[PDB]
Amino acid sequence: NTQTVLPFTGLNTPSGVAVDSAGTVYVTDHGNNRVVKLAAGSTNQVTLPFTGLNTPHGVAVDSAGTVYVTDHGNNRVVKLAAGSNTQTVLPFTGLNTPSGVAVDSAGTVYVTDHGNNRVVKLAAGSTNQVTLPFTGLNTPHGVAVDSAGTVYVTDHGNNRVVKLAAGSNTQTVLPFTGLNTPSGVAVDSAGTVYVTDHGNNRVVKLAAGSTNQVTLPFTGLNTPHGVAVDSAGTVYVTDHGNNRVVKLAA
Repeated sequence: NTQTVLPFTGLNTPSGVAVDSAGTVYVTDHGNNRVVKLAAGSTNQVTLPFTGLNTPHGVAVDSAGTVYVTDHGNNRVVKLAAGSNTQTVLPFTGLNTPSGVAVDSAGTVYVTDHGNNRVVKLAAGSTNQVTLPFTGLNTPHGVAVDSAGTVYVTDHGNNRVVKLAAGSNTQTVLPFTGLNTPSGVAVDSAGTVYVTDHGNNRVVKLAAGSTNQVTLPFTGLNTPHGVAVDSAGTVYVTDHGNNRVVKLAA
């Protein structure tokens, strides 16, 4: 497998990445306070009509094409419906430097509240978030949620990835090894967990139930941040230090 560089333009310290069922790739262009997307096979990205973003971080996309962005510098999460003119601010409360965002098939939105060492979630239509019962998080970054509702969090400050099954009150630490300031996390339909090992300029993955991660053969990454995986198993990474997004087919 040989990586390719997606034809985004003018990115500056890009952060979050997401990919939808149609292969459209969404990128939080953090350094330009904007979110851009690229249709499968296109060479022309388009800017989503969010407004007033300030150092945004994570991005997620639901099955309806609604786009959710962690507006990190403003301590809020904003969303934009597919083909919508105006964003709305989700009614999270007390966020501090929030980072990762994820959304499940039921429309529940999950946010890594990095500055408060916690992960919170909001049911669709609710105005009261709830805190997930993780413990001992330290500057957590990425969040992902699988089809079974299991929540995966990059516990960045502790160089580990932790997970919490839906309805469970006891997290487990996944058996990754040698991580350094890990950032993005993603999970595919087979339960494989992908982690951007930012401090080691690499992306690693762990099959469900395995204790041996494998390094994906990306090349030349520089402080990478986000990771996403599509239905075909293609892996997309924000190569943040190089102002580009790279992809690797399975």
